Amino acid sequence: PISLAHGIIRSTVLVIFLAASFVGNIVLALVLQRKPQLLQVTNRFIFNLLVTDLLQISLVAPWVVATSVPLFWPLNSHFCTALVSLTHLFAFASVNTIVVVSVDRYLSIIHPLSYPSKMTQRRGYLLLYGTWIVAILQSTPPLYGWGQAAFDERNALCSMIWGASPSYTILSVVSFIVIPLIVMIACYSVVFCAARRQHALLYNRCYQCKAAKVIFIIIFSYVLSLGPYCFLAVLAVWVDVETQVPQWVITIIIWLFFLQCCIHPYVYGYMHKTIKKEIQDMLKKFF
Amino acid sequence: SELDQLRQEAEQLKNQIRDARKACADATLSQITNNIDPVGRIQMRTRRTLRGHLAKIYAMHWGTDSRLLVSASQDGKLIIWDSYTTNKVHAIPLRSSWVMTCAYAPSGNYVACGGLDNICSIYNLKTREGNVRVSRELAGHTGYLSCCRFLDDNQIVTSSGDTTCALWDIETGQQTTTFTGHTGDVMSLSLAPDTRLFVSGACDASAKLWDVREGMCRQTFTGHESDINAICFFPNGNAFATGSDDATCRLFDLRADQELMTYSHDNIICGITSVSFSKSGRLLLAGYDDFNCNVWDALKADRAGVLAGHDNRVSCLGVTDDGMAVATGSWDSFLKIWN
Amino acid sequence: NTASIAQARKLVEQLKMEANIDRIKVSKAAADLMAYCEAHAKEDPLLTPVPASENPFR
Amino acid sequence: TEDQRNEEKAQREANKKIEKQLQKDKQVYRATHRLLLLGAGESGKNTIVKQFSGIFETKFQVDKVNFHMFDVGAQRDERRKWIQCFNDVTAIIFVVASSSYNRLQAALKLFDSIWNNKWLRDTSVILFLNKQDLLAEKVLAGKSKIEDYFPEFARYTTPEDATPEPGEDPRVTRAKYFIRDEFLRISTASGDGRHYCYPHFTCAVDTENIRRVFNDCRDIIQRMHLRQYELL
Amino acid sequence: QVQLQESGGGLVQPGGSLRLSCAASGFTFSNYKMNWVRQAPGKGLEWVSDISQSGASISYTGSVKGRFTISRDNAKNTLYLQMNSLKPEDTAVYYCARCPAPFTRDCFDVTSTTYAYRGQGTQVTVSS
Repeated sequence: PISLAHGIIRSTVLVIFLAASFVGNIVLALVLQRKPQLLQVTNRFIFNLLVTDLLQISLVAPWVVATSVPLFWPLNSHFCTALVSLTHLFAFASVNTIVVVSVDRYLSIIHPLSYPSKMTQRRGYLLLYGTWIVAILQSTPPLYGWGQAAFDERNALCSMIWGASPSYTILSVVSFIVIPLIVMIACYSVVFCAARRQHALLYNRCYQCKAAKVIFIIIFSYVLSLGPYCFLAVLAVWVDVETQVPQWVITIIIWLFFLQCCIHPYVYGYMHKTIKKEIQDMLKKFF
Repeated sequence: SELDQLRQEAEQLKNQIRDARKACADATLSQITNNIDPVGRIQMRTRRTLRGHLAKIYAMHWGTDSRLLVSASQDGKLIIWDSYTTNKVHAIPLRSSWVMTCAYAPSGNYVACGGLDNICSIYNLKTREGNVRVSRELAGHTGYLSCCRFLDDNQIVTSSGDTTCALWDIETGQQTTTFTGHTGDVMSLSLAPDTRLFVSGACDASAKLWDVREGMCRQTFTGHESDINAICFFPNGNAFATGSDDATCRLFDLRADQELMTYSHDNIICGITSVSFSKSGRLLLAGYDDFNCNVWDALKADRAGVLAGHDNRVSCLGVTDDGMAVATGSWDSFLKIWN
Repeated sequence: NTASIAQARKLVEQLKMEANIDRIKVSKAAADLMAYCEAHAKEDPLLTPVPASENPFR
Repeated sequence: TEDQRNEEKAQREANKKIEKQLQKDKQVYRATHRLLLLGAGESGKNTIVKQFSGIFETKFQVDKVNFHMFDVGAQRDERRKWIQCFNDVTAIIFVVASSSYNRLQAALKLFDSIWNNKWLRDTSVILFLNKQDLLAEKVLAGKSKIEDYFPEFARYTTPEDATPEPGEDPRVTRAKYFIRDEFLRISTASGDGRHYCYPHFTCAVDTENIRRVFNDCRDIIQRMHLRQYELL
Repeated sequence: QVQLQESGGGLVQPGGSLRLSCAASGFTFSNYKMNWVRQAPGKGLEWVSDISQSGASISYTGSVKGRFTISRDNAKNTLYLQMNSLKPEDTAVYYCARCPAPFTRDCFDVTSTTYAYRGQGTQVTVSS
């Protein structure tokens, strides 16, 4: 089993980096709530992503550190299943919000004149509801028995048994990586082509590295957040989780998975020029 | 040679007026007000934020009941707000979206707006059916309407970009009196507490005092260095304040025919868009291009207070009749009430 | 320059009319303004703070 | 009292109705693109108006996107006050007669004033150089000399990047691109990516003007969106 | 009161040196960009030259480029225009026109027919 120290360090690092995520999401939420029309429809998408990350850190994380804490070692299956369902619901909500945000950015950049006609406030609210209902539908299978999650003493966390149901495992892996990565790759590749064309027109490559770096940051942050979890799921289906994979690797995957609540604010609000300006202005005002 | 000698005649008259003013002035208001205690630092907090405008708020006017206010924005909407409950009483679509002025009749039955269409439109808020419609449309100006003020329900006075101020009769729709004498176009006008005479500021850096009844310029005030954007009448009615593009506020006196004070600071270098007085006239409220509204006591040149919270430039500023609060409109499409 | 001479004559007439006005002392006018400001000081809600009970916006 | 509550409920209902109408108006407003048409009376602005009293509003729909172009007719020559209204505009279409060269100096000074205005610092300008045929025939005849008007034109050499029209001789192309480069020098002297100029060579018979305006509007909004995401 | 007085205009032979002085009072001379404008007989006003507030940035129209020089004395609140040689084309009245606003890069409406901040002007005539 996991030693007391390993759990203590995991708990401390998780709680400190998730508190940083909490304060970042709080200031971002203040900025987004400050002006309703700052970002037009996109404001609701960014607020949904922020709210999903906030719900994740506020709900799932305390139970995760409690599982890591030796206070309750032999946790029952029902509690672990409920915790895993909540975690997967929040993760799927984040993934769907990110997909919608990417498809929104592509529409705004590639079709700039027809974007307001294509994307409306009603359609934005409908996409909000669609993302949340899709996340609910994706996290219901473990609740109604399709997926099985149980506590493991050595890793000390409520983790899915991916080998129990390969169908739900491949469904979750697809919804986590395959469709999102394909969508973001296509949208950001055509956006990169548009940015290259604009740079070529402007200069009348060396400085295309700016757009390349931004797109790489977005895609690599998403991959570093979600890919380790799906790789662990695939390995769990193919071979045993316990013998093949050590404990520190499991902890690495766990808090890399939880790092999305830290990277989503920086990636989506901070890299936006207007939102960055407003957060800087309110930070100078506060100080 | 007649033109040259008549220009010399005009030069001599201007020199005579300057000498008469010089002899009139022996003690400035700063010396007299030095002995008086300064006002303490004044802090105003935003009480209401009015949202619903899609473009920059070019102008706003309070109602005489001090509860309602009308605001005009470039999106083509004329919105009447309830300041107490932050509720929209009316939202009037405009034929021309480019409007730069709006006026609220003291009776409250009418609301006027005008802009680049060169037309001043009168809207009836007391229609039998209950829907606001165009009652009368005043088409006599050859420049963009820049300011309009209701003397009463029957007649309105409008300044325009054709360097002309006009006195209109709403019922017949024709201008009874035309005020001329401004070389530059007129940006603002302020009615006195009595509807006898009014003042106007133009782009020639001169403010003119007009008598409504007999329709001529009684006197001219020349202290500013650039276009005068905002002119406000002192509560008493014997003085007025002007805001200019030279980043200063000048207080002019009707009876002394001079400029008493200059409200300026080295830090501020932007133009003054709107200016207004408090109920007692002790405080001078001025909007700025630097997104802030400074507060100046009218007796001393020192600044006491600042109104910050607008992202863009403060286009319009207004103080209620009872002096309860201050409304500031800006180019960020938000109106803020300060008490 | 037919319009120029007419405009200049109008300017001369306006200057003549503006010259023949009665101007009171600047000290008296400043005292008048100070007296009005100090007489209506209490009526000003911005100058003198007002309790939030009868403040409609508070 | 109950009457006060009734009064409050009625005004809340009125506010809700007004807010619904405002939502519809917001959807209508943000979809359409506003354009300011600035030019002289003898520059050929009316020709641009043809293909599509204080201010005139012409509505033309290209590719199912609504464009509202406003041309100021009754305003005075003094324009430092009412030009501030058009600072949230999508683009300013500046029409200049490339044939009349001193009208071009006045046009250059006006373009410089528009470009360096602090309220107009985020507004892009679409530059139309009209009367290309008149300039071409004037240069071919050689009656008036551009060098007399501008000293730099004498030593000016046609850019290799510039694409010349096969029909016209090199000298007319050189004059056209000299005027374009004067305007581009003004445009690029200031402005750190906030706004850009989109010069175009146009004639009275050209029917492509509307497609050109469509394309530069697409370029302006796309560039602004790319800058928003730090991709440009 | 904003007033601008031009001096130094007179009849000169072609190719002769002529200097124009503009005395400005009523405003802070250092805060504003100054211009020179002229109106040929039977023609509208046209821009000639301007100088920035500090004097570092100087521009001329193409006709007089390399032939006219413009200088300002911020201490003396005066604007100078020196005309080394002049063709008989530029026989017009020369006005010193101040830009409408201080601390501003743009100079709007300086050549407008009814510009308020333009001076009275001096007539310069070139004849043989």
